[PDB]
Amino acid sequence: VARRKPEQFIQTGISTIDVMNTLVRGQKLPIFSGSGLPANEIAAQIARQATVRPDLSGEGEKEEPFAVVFAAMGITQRELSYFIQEFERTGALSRSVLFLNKADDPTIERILTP
Amino acid sequence: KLEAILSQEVEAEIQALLQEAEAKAEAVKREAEEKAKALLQARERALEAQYRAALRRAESAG
Repeated sequence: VARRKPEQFIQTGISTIDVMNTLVRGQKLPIFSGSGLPANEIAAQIARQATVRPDLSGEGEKEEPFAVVFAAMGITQRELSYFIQEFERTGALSRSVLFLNKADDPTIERILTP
Repeated sequence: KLEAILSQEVEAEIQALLQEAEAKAEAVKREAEEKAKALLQARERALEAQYRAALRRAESAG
């Protein structure tokens, strides 16, 4: 009851989404990924090219701070650093909250942390 | 006369050829200006990028 239909779209920097599905606030959109397939590569693209329209939709929300939250649930040696070095590309490491869970970290905290 | 025919078969070729080669000497030179301009257009954007990134980094860092 407390929600209502959103309608302010964002630039994901991938054309295909912002035409066909239209990724708006308060909406989920899982990115299905196979096993033997990358998952990391594609994810990074959405994180450094996530940005509201300034008035291309008829308005912005750039007037209020945009920020990102992260939380990984099981990551190796490469996926650890790979994410961190693209967050310095993002320029966000002073306005983000990271809840990294590794595989060297307990297996029980893989469902707590979410 | 007959020598006046001879001067006209030449005088025709030697303007066709030299008009053609003053429009290749134009053409190469037009593309040469339009390239140097564009290799500096990409240089202009690059520097800007590096400054917009740079300042954001120093704001976050601080």
